[PDB]
Amino acid sequence: KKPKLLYCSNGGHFLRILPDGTVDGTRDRSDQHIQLQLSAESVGEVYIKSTETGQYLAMDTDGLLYGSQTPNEECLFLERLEENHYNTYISKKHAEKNWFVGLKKNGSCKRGPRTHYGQKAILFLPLPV
Ligand SMILES: CO[C@@H]1O[C@@H](C(=O)O)[C@@H](O[C@H]2O[C@H](CO)[C@@H](O)[C@H](OS(=O)(=O)O)[C@H]2NS(=O)(=O)O)[C@H](O)[C@H]1OS(=O)(=O)O
Repeated sequence: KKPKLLYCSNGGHFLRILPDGTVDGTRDRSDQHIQLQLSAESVGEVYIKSTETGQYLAMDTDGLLYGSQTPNEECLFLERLEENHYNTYISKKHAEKNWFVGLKKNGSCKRGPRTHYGQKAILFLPLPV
């Protein structure tokens, strides 16, 4: 199945998990760190995996995204279809806090606390390769 790219509406960045372990966006679609494999725990719960490094997308306990080496609870995201047909990805562990995966206009991480419903920052188009 897949992989996909996640294209953010905000500045038109593909979500990227760098070998650093840092997360950001790049506009370069032939970047090798933007190819992402999504898998499902339960219905509407995904892990998001870099296929180049095998890292998982994760959000830490204060709202910053990082690449994780293992699929732990900080790696579960709620994928929710929005209008239409972008998805948003809410941190499952901090779901009560409305912490989304987000990129800023310049393609760097938005911090979970700085996110909220209705921002372009949180909208991602999954493009199956
Ligand atoms: C269309 O949507 C957005 O609005 C733009 C804007 O507000 O001029 C732009 O916002 C970025 O800059 C503004 C001020 O210049 C910041 O207030 C905003 O950050 S904040 O979200 O922390 O409050 C910032 N958004 S960011 O790039 O996501 O950090 C931006 O293109 C759009 O922001 S949105 O919230 O995703 O809708």
